[PDB]
Amino acid sequence: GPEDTTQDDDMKQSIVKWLFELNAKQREVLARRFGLLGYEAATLEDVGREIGLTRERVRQIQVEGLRRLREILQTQGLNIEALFRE
Repeated sequence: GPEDTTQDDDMKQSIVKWLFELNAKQREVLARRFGLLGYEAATLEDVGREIGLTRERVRQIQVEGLRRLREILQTQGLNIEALFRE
């Protein structure tokens, strides 16, 4: 239907809109820890280095994001659980 209309691991594309909502971090942090949107799923250390930030930044910003991230998805009939549903 809306922005997403591809509810898979590709649903990360709708989370790409989350970048224009809260910041680019919430876009990249999920994708980098899950390996979505052509990103590479790595450890907190590896993913942190990839963006030039601390391990916490990728992990924990993602972790806190998981709560808010539902808001944009639920309004579109999308589920955040699909991002980690591998």
